[PDB]
This record gives sequence, structure tokens and C-alpha cells, in this order.
Amino acid sequence: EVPDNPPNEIYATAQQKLQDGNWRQAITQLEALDNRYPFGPYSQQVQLDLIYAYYKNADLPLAQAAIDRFIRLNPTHPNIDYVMYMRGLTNMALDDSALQGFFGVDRSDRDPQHARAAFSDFSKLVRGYPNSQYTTDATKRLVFLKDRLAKYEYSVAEYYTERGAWVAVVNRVEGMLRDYPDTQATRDALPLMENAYRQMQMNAQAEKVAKIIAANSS
Amino acid sequence: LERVVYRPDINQGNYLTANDVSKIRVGMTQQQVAYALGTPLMSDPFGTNTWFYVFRQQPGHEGVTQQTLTLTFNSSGVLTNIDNKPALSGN
Amino acid sequence: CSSDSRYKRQVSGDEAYLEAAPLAELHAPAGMILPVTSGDYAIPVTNGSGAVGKALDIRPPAQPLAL
Amino acid sequence: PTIASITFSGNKSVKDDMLKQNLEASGVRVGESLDRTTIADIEKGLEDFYYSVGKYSASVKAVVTPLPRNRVDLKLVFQEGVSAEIQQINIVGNHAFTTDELISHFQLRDEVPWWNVVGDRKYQKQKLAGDLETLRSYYLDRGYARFNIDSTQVSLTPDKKGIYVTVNITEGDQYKLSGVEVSGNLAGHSAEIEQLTKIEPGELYNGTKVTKMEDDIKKLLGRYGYAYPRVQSMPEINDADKTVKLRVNVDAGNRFYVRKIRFEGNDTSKDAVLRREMRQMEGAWLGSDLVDQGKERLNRLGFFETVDTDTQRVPGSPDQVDVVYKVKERNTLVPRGSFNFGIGYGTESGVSFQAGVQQDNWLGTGYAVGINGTKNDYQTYAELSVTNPYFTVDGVSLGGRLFYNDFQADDADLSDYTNKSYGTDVTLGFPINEYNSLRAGLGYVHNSLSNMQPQVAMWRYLYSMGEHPSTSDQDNSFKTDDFTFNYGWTYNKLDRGYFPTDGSRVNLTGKVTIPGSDNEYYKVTLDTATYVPIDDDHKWVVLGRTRWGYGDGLGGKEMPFYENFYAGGSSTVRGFQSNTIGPKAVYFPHQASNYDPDYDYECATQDGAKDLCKSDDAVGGNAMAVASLEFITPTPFISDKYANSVRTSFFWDMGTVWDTNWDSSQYSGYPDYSDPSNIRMSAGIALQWMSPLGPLVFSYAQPFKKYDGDKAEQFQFNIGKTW
Amino acid sequence: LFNSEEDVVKMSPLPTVENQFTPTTAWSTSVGSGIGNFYSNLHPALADNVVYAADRAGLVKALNADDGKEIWSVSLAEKDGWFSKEPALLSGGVTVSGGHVYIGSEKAQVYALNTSDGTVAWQTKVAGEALSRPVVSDGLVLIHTSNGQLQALNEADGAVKWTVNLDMPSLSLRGESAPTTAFGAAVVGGDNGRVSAVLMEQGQMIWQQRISQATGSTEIDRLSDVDTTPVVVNGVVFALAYNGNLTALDLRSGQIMWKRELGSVNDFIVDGNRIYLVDQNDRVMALTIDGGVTLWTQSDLLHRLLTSPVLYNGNLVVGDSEGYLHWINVEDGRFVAQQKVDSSGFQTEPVAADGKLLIQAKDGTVYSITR
Repeated sequence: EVPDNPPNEIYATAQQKLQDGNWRQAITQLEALDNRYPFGPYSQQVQLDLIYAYYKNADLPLAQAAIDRFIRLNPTHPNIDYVMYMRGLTNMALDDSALQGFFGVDRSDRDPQHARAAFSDFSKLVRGYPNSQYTTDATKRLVFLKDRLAKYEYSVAEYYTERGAWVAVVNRVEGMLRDYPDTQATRDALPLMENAYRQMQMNAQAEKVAKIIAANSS
Repeated sequence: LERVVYRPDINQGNYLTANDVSKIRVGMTQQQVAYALGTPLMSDPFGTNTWFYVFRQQPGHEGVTQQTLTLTFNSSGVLTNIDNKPALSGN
Repeated sequence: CSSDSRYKRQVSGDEAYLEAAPLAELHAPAGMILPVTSGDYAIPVTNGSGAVGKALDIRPPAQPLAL
Repeated sequence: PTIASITFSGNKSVKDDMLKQNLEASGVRVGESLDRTTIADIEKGLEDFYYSVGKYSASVKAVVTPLPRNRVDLKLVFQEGVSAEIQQINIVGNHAFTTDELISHFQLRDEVPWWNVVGDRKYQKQKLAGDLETLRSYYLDRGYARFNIDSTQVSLTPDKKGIYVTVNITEGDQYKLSGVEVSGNLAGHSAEIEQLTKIEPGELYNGTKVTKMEDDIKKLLGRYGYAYPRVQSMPEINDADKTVKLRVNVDAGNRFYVRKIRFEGNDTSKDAVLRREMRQMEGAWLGSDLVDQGKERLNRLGFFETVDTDTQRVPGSPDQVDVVYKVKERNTLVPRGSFNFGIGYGTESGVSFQAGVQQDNWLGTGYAVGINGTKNDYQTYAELSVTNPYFTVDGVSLGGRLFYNDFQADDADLSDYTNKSYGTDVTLGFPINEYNSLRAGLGYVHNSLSNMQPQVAMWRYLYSMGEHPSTSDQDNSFKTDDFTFNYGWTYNKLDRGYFPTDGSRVNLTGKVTIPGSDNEYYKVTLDTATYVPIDDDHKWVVLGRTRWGYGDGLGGKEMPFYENFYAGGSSTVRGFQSNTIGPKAVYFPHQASNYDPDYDYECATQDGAKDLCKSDDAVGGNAMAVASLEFITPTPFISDKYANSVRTSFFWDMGTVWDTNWDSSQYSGYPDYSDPSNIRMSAGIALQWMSPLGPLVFSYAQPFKKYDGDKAEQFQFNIGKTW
Repeated sequence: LFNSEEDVVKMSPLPTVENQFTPTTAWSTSVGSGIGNFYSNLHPALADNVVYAADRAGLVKALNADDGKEIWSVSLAEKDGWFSKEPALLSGGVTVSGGHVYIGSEKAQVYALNTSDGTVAWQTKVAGEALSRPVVSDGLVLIHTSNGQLQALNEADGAVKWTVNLDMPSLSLRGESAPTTAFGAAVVGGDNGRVSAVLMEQGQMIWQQRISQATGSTEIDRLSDVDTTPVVVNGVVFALAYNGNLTALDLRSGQIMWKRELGSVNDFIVDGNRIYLVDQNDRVMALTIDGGVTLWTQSDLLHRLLTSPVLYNGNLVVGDSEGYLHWINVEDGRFVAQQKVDSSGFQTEPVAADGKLLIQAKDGTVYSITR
């Protein structure tokens, strides 16, 4: 697959293959440069290149593992901000399983787990490295991804409202009010808790959420 | 609306047998109530020091039974008010 | 294999996250307390002027390279 | 030097994976530092590792080469005498049972018999460390409560290849269960708990029995939501009288509440389509069996290759749990969900093929769409279906389908006509019990026909309707228009995995017209598969499957030929051709109509006789019975048993199709289709393997019994069925 | 396909046939199905011009030691009683004194037959199975077992006088040595790599000494030394190691007299002045009793899975796993003579007395040899 030229030359052809988008051969050459020169001065650089080379070509689980390897072996390094950003972006894109839905399929409630991992890891980034060049992109992603979580929880609260698991409904929507209340999905979800409380007949409780959502008509 | 179909016996909230209920007394602090009934599966989001218990069952398409049991506390979390209602009916 | 041959930075998922939600707030009325906004899911007021992943150079940063 | 490479010669009968791990566990790694001295530590550690895997005779040799920058490649070469073979298994102090009985229960064996080479007698301490408890559990089941493994011993031959193990024991004596006592925080469930516990005081005390009694107590408390009870078992032992007065002591803990139900996985499935398959509700008390019924419903849905449940206690608070249903989706998120393509490719020169989709990831308010399109014979048959199994969240269901069919009878056993039918259904499903369903729906069909060959089995129907085409002719037209009740019923329980192992599935589907329709047959179908795990553990399985059908005219108007039961579909019985079985059609004579002398149209008197003429065409029959008895087995390969779960199975297929309206006295010169006495049997192996499409199946079957009509191909590839 | 990818670490060729003299198989007999697929120590015994052969089915077979003629004989296998008929797994060699012949088994039983008639005189359910040869002492019998326990039994009627635990490792090689009785003391060796001596009563010790060198972390390097019956002359003991080291010792204390390179051994003998030893590499060698100092060493039976040696008719002799016997010189280590006798398997040890050489091969047959 790959020659054992001097490490600077193997790196030069890795660099070039990535810029060419020769992603498969690039990944094989980065893997060979790692294995043949795992402790050398390029090891950190090689780990970052591996992370990108898995993330592009959409080898997402391997990217997530290379990110883990980087943080585990190099918990201090000037571009750890990039590694946590890639933890974020990997877990985020790990929801967007394919393009076939583009003409209307709402994916927001398929699975929370990787969205929630992406959020908490972007949270570590944005809180720890606010001076990063990534920080704005991280924040915009966080806002979207947080509303996406809120949409998933709202989808659960909708389902339970249609089953009438009214304790389940109130407990879910109170969960959304504790966690990420500042979301459009929650602002739409509160009527559904008002209904849940009133179907559960606790009108003296329900009127509080009614007054909250009425005061959030604007 | 409703039809004869196997709605799967949905439980909701908490179990309220009489021997569990009569553990409550107004002197209780929340740390005690939490083992009298088990922890409250419902609580006020809106910041009253209040706990809500429902034992609710729906044994199918027919029959619904519910105890509401509302506990409200002094802000210290020491109980002050108890209300038990078997549910009303209406649509 | 197949590929779009340009703009190797892009998401493989969609760009949409950059527009798909404002940070729409919620404002409880008097007498109510909105429950505590629960830790990690709160996010800062970021600087703002950083780039967005439409145009950010996702190319992994360069270590100093030498032997 | 850095170990810039490591190279392995031999390593037969040990997976390279554990070797790769063991290098790191021995403190050697690719790109680690090395020297010629350290090799002595490396090779003996590998010998130690091989020793640790029972390769006690093994030896290792280590080969070191300088690369041009004096970096080093360490090649490793591996030597064996066929290790850990076992001469004997031996049990001492035993009186109660001859040791052959005991060792028959071990995973270890002493003498792998001429009768069967499956298994082996290579010792492995990991196996023994379990087999000692298989011994202990056998003796406690038989009830020797004072049984002790005394200083168990392993001895290995002065030629290091040989092993034998000696387990010294004191058996004690077998004790009766003269008493059981059960006490504690039972939350009043004693009236059920003791009704697990009922025993005759003369019954044998039994380690298995007390184990299952413990599990059953954990089940009952699970049911009522005491999810994590402390359960303790202690015998009071009267050695002098040699009996156990058993004690079981239970502190139920708190009644756990399900704070959240979490589905992890599901990456294509909308959370709704898992969460609607729950019985146990979030925000309610747990029921362990209710959660298990949720798990079984997720299995029955079949979207998941594995379903796993962790009733995780909530961090930071007692008596609440989250039920994490971890799942892995079948079909690995492939676009267009569950997908259909098929070719019925077999011994036949021509072939049938199919295409389609069904998964509910579709448009609008989130209805499902599923579409199917096929050719068989020169047919075209294609349909749309639109479905919501939860038309509301009770699980009352809607399904409607619109379908078009054309048949052009160029052989393929297709009886000689042009036939078209296009039809709709609208159906509502009620689940009427946890394991059951009912179906009620409108149907419609328009059927129009031309080039109609006079055909006793068809034309007897035609003329019992009236406005028949002329006999002595084939350029012949007919039509019927129909509105119907479509109705059905189901019972489903399957411990499914994806391909089920246990439980029964029954489906019954039928119709009757509205009064005065251009038919007034009633039709009934029943379909079944019952699965059982052999030895009551799910890995080894036997299957029984049956299909049954009837149709008869209500007020006359017998069931039309264009809806008779075909069988010999490779799903229904293998080896028979897709439509071949049962009655074969008998044509009336004509010289020809609309005919090509360069082409073949049977029973043309210019090619054949002038009297009532058989063909090997089949119109199916108005009544049917089918069975398969089927014996399920895995198959190892480089796609090994665990990694791919490929299913394969032997089967005794059986089929009969007949015509309850055959006038055996009138059209008497021919095989009597009034009785099923031409039962058919075929004996077959079928193999099922799964892909971004779905489940492929390769099947082999040839008849055990084959009648003149029984056109067959000894193999056929096929795909899908899906249900 | 795969048959050739499997391996068998080599068992070396047969050495020089040419000889100082030729031996012959003077007589032979069938004894049972026997050691079969099943390695264990079951060498026969000779006294009173009678060979007390015995074989793993449970058959005991006295033979007139000059002839393939027969003397009293029994099977001790379980009387089947409409249950599974179980062979005795007869084991632990054969030993004779006075009124009895004592034989162990791989189950709890040691059986004493009479010397006058074939009936079992006494049977005892000892503590784990009697892998070791029983030994006499004028009124005691002493025994050792798979469970490492030593037992002492009362020679009239088999009651245990005492028991001693000698500890065992995981992955023992036998849990077996015969006790040796000398200068009034027992000496015995146990698979943890220990040798222990007792005062012939009460189970009370003279000593323990521990022979446990190399100390390899892997149990397979550390099967833990002795199984081979230690022996004594002038109260100088000898003990030896499957891996680890041979040593000469005191008996009055347990002090080491000397320690020697000799691991890879399960089998040896001594004489009035010398040690003779066989090996798991199946090297064979001779030493002096003082210091254990090497007299000679040779290796041409490499990996031949040899028997224990014996001094016979002024030579050494050893059995060989392809069925051969090798006669070796006292002082040179040269081969003196060789023969092929068995054809089915032969690592159970030779026995020699009255100028007879006797072996029981595997496949349950005894051969008598003379030179």
C-alpha cells in the first residue's frame, strides 16, 4: 500500500493525499505513519490527521475512537480545542445517517444519544476554550443541537400525551423546563403540559402553566 | 371516540395503599415522606415547595381510577397541607 | 467511489444547523419561578465574531513539523 | 531498537486477536523499544501465554532483523505438540453416581467417541472453572446439601501434552425439603409468594429448585415493582434426620418508579415506533414482566437485531430507575428502510423477479408507504400500500392498498388466457389482546379477461355465473366487478430475535362479497408458524408451519379461478414450481383462435387432440392444506456463527391443493381433484443470510413424492417475504 | 488441507542397534486392556519367584516368574448390579509383603490381595486416589495420593494409622510419589516442590525441605518439582525435580547436602555408590552419591519418553516409548544393547529382581527379559 520513505516524506504524501481528497489511501498512509512512527515528533500531528481522515470519508466511529485516543494520550496540547470540536462534529454528524430524507423527513426524534453526547462535548469545548477560533461555530451548533434534543423530548411528550400517560407527560415537560427550557420545542411543548395537568384534573396546578404559556404568547 | 380495543392497562404515578398513605403525618420532613411513599414522581416545576402523587390506572378501554394526593410544605420542606381526591368525571 | 470533488470541509450532514434555530428564550410571569435551568445545558454568550462551519477551515491545525 | 514490525509464523489454533492483546499484556508493542536481551523475556511470555491457553507443550522462537535505520522487525515462530489432550476425568469419594454420569454433564470430556467428533477434549481452565459448578449444581439438584468439592486437583502428564483432572468430593447425603419458611418485607405479596413455594414436605430439596424459587420471587416483586429486592436463601439443616427446612428471606427494597424510558439505538426508527411497543409506561411503577413484554414487542416488531434492557437505578436518588432499551436496528440504517428485491432464480431457464419497499419512514402526517412490483409468467403485478399500525396510539391500525395485475398465459403453468384484475383494500386493525389482532376492511376488485381458453375448472365457474364465451373458441371475453368485506384475525407471540425461536404465530385472512356482487364466494385462509426451542434454550429450535384455505359460493357463484389458492411458491413449499401444485387444468378442444403457427398454444387441435385436453397449467385449487416441519441449525464459516447469525434449516415440506367442486362423475376421465389424496412431500435445506436489501434465502429441495403435475426445480434463490 | 499445518515437536530417532550382547524376551503374557489411552504408574512387582502383574482394568495376575504360566488372579472391577460396570482404574504399582499384595487405584480404593489366594483381603477408601506405589514397613503400609495427602495404614486390615497433608499447586503433574522408608523415617515428595520426612508415627515430622528453584511465574515452568520417589542410603536422601534441581540431602535434618542442574526429570534410581537418572528430554546420566557429581551424561534418547531406569545385571536399562529397551553401560554411557519388545506404547517403568527384567507395556501386556 504505502512506502517506508523517510517520515517527512511519508507525511508530505499524507498531506498531499488529504488535500487531493484521496481519503482511503490517505487513511491507509496515516495509519502506516502512525504504526511505523508512533512515538516520533509527528505522532500528535498524525493523530489529528487520523481524526480528520476518519471524519471525512465518513468513517465516523473510527474518528470518535481516534479522538478518544488523542484526549487519552494528550490531555494537554494547543489544539485539543480541535479534538473536542471534532468529538462534537463527529457525534453531531453521526445523527445525519443519510441524505435521502432531504425532501421532508424530520429526523429530530430518531435517536438522542449521539446528539446528547455531541451537545455535552461541545459544551466542554465552548466552556473551556471560548477564545478558540471554533467557538462561534461551536455555539451555533450547540443552539441547534440543544433545540434538537428539545425536539426529541417533545416527541416523547407528544407520544405520551396521545397515550395519555399524564404523569409521564408532566414529568417529561418538567424535564424540558429544567434542561434546555430556552428552546422553541419547549415553548411549543408547554401547552401540552397544560393539557396533561388538566386531563389529570389538577386544575389548580394546570392554571400555573396556563398563565406561563399565556404570558409567553408574545 | 372510545372503542373496545386493548388499551394496555396503563399505570401512572405512584402506589397508594392505605398502609402507605397513613404513614403521612404533618410533622414529616421530605426526607421522611420520600420513604413513606417512595420519592414523588411529580413535583411543581414552578417553584412552590410542593409534591404531587398520583396513583392512576386505566384497566383497558373501560374503567379509570385515580387518587390525587397533593402535599405542600413550608418552604423548609416540612409538610403543612395534605389533600386527597379520588378523581372527578367529565369531558 | 463517488464524490462532489470540491469543498472538502463540508458536513456530510447538512449545513442547516447554522440557521435551523434561534436561541428562543422563555420568560415566566410573576409568582412563578421557572425551574432551575440545569447546568450543562446552559451555554455562554459567546464572542460571536468567530467563523461558522460554512466557511471555517476544518483542516486540522498544523503542529510545528520538524525532526 | 524500536519494534517497527512484528511478524508471526504458525500460531495455528489460536486467534491472532488474543495474541495481539497478549503482546500488550506482556509489555511489548509495535514501536515499543526492544533489545536482543528482551527477546528472552518476550518469547517466554508468549510461551507463558500459550501455556495459559492450554498449549502446555508449546515453544516459541524469536527472530530479529535490523532495518536500514537499525530499527528492528521481530518475527516470531511457533512450535507445538498437540497440547492439553485429556487422558482421564476422575471423581473420588463419590458413591452416589458412577462418574460417567457426572462427566457427561461437563464441558470437558475424557474420550471423544467414535460416535461423534463434534466437540473436543482439549482442557481449558476457563472451562473447568465452570464445570466444577456444573458438578456442584448437579449434586445440589439431586439434593446433597452438604456436598463439598474437597481440594479439587488437576494433574498433567510428564509428557506435557497429557492432562487428567481429579475432583475429590464428599457427597454427604441427599436431603428432603421437609420445610420451607419465607419471611420479610414482602409488602403483603406472601399470598402469591408462598404459592411459588408450595412443596410436599417429602419432596427432594434441590439447588435448582431453590434457585428457580429465588428467581420467581424476584419475578413476583418485579411484577409489582420491587425491582431490586434483597433475596437470601439459607437452609436449616437437620443432618441427624437428613432433611432441609429451607428459609428464604426477602427485603423488597423500595417500589421502583420508571423516571424515564430511554431507547438507545433506533437510529432510523422514530422513537415513537419503539415507545408505542412498550407496555410498561414511563412515570409509573415498574413491572419487570411488563418491561419484558415491551422487550418481546420490540422483538416481534423485528426492526432490531438485538434488544437489551438495563433497569438502571437513577443516580442521586433511591427507588427510581431508567429503563434503557438498548437496540440494534436490523438493516443497518440502509436508505429506503426495509427494502425488497427478488429473483426466483432456480433450475428453470426463465425466472420470476420482484422489487419494492416497506418501512414507515414516509411522507405527510407520517404514514407508511410500501410498494411491490413483480413479473411471473409474462405477468405484470404491482401495488401501493399505505399504512399506520398506530392510526391512534392504542395501536388500532389502518392499511389501504391499490393494486394492478395482468396475466398473459405464455406457459409458466399459467392457464391460457389474458386476465387482468385491479383492486383496492381499506382495512382497520384492532388489537383485541396483547398477543392478538383483528382486521376489518372494504375491498374492491375489477377483473376483465380476453383470449379465454375453455377450461373446465374455470368455465364451470363462468357458466355458473352466465354470459360465458363460446367454447370451440379462444378469442373470448369475460368480466366481473366486485365489492367485498375483507376480514381477518391474528394471534402473534414470538421470542423473535429476528428469526423466531419460540412462541406461535397464526394469521387468518378471508373475504366475502357484498350481496349480489359478481361473485358471492366466501374465502377463508389460515397461516401458522409455531416455534419451540429444543432443550428449552433458544439456540436449538424446531418449527411447525401450516397453511389452510377454503372457498365456496354463497348462493352459488363459486370462488373464481382468478383467486384460487396457488401453492408451490418457494415460501410455501420448496422445490415445487411457484404455482404448480394441486389441480392441473383441463382444456376443452378448439383448433385455434388468435394463434401463431411459429409459436406454441397447447391443446390446439392443429397441435394436439380434439377432446378434453390436460395441460400442466395449474389454476391452484379452491381448498388447500400445507405443512412444513422444519429443523433449525446454524452454520460456521469465515462469517462465523456469532458474527452473522445466518440461519439454515432442514425441512419436511408437505402440500395438498384441491377443488371441493370437482364433478368427478361428470368430468370423470381425469385425476380426481375432489380429494386431497395427492398429498405431496418434499425434503429440503434452506439458508437465510441478510444484506442491505434484507433477508436473502437460498433453498434446496427435491420431492419425496412427485405426481404428474408436480413441476419442480431442485434449488431456488429468493428474497424477502418480510412477514 | 489443515493436517500439515498442525505440528508435532520432534521425538528423536533410534540410536545404535549394534551391541555388546543380545537380550531376548524369555516369556510374556497378556494382563489386561490396561494403561490404554491412560497414563498412570502401574509397574508390576516380583517376589518369591512369582510376578505380581496387575493392570488398569482392575485385573491382578500372578505369574510363575520363570514361565508364561499363571498363578491366582482376580478382577476388582465393580460388580455391575444392573448399573454401569466400572473398571477399577487400577493404579499405584504393585507391592508385596508377607500375607498380602497391595495395589492402589485412581479411585478411593487401595486393595490388599492375599499372597496365598486371589481374594481381596482388605480394601480401604483412602483420602483421594492412590496414584503412588504403596510401600511396606513391617506392619505399616505407607501411601500417597492425587490430593497430595500421605496415608499410613495398618498392614493386617488396612485401617489408616495417620494422614498428613502435603500441599498441591494448580496444574500438578501427578500429585504422586511413593514414600521411602529408611533409617526409621519416611521421606516423601509433593508437587508444590517439597520433600518431607516423618518419624513413622503420629504423622509428626522430622522435617520439610523445599526444592523449588527457577521460580518461573508460569505454572508450566513451575509444575513445582518432585513426584519421583525420593530414596536414601546411609541416611543420605536424594530428591529431584520435573523442573528445578536434583539434590542430595540429610535425613536427620533436612539440610541440603548438594543441589544439581538436573531438572526435566520424573524418574531415577540409585546404587551403593551412584545415582542413575532419566529425563523429560530423555537424556540419561550417572552421578556419585556424594555431591551428586556427574559421572557421565548422554542424550541420544532425546525425547524418547523413557521409563524410569533400573540397574540390571550389572548395566543400566531403560524403556523407550516406541516399545524399545536400551541397555547402557555403568560408567561409559554407551549403549550396551537394545531390543524392541512392545509395539503399542511403553513408558510404565521396568522392574527387576531374581535376575528377571520385567516390564508392563501399555496395551496391558507384560514382558520378561534376560541378558
